[PDB]
Amino acid sequence: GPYHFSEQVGHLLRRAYQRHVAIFQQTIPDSKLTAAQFVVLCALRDQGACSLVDVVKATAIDQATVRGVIERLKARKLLAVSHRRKVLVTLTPDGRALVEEMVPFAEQITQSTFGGLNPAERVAIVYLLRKMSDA
Amino acid sequence: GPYHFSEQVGHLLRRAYQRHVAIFQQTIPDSKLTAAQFVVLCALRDQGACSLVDVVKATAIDQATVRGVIERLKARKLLAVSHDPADRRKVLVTLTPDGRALVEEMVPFAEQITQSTFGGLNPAERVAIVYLLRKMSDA
Repeated sequence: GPYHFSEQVGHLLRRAYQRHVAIFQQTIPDSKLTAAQFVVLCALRDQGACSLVDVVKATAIDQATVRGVIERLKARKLLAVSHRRKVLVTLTPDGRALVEEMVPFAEQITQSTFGGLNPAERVAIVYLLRKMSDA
Repeated sequence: GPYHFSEQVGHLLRRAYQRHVAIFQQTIPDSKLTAAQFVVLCALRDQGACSLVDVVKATAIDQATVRGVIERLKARKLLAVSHDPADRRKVLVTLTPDGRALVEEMVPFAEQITQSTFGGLNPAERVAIVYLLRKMSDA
């Protein structure tokens, strides 16, 4: 009859996300990188120099988090920032090196994330998530 | 093809979960209440007295997020803290009557949120994704 939160799609997205992030933490050597940091670095590797809303657009991460992430990555010298109200952001060579070094592990993470799902299941979930985030 | 972070299943989960939380925030009347807060409250409604790990188990929300939720809900007097009758040392959280009312008040909206989140998925697609997400989250 009533509400069961555990069987609701919204909750089941959180678990699946959360599970993905935990897998990412186990799999990435020595908490070198958070998942958000990795995503921002990838966006920069693929796209090139970006504004802040470029990075938000690219990564689907809220602006306040991205600002934080860029600051931490600036500190670690993995990216560069430059002006005069608007800023650019660009990979440093260590930046790109770290990304390249982690991309073999990120592949691992994907398989793990898909879990028990069989190949038809894998296609189906990706189809459904695409169809969900789009519309 | 090479690795693009955006095509991969981790990102689509991220995007779809962002969409859900935006939907949650837009439609929930009580603007102080977070998706995590709400879920914890539903778990106490369904389970009665719970330890911190009970809530982590019931919800699969991480322990840091849970303590934070509990602390926030303690402040608004929506849950009470007691001692475990088994262990005078170990602590229990329990809905207050106010907590129970608010859960009941939000149920319609939660249901709407679910509907919005499914968006334009057809009745079979709604079943398929709930199933695949559970299968994914097990093992």
